[PDB]
Amino acid sequence: SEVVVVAKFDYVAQQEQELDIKKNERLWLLDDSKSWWRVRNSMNKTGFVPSNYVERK
Amino acid sequence: SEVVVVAKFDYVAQQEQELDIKKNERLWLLDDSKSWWRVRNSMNKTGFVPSNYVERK
Repeated sequence: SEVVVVAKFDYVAQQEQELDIKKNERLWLLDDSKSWWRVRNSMNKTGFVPSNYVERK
Repeated sequence: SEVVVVAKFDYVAQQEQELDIKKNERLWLLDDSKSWWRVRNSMNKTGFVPSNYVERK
């Protein structure tokens, strides 16, 4: 992308869709305009949707 | 999960790790303290990391 971020802390991925990162590692942020929530639907699929497209019931 | 969220708008998934949602669809929010960013590392591996574990370089 056009946005580089730096890991503040290590992160151990907990799922296949997550990424292991080390403190001080530089990464591409794929679209700064997009924060995601991990959600599960009524057909038992888990994935990501933009946080601003959903709201807490 | 037990935290219910409701789609404010339709969202057509752009990637297989995202979900298609329709306005008014109800989902469960998993990791409800967690917002995610999609990042790509120096080995061109892509995945989600918690948005609070990275900052703008």
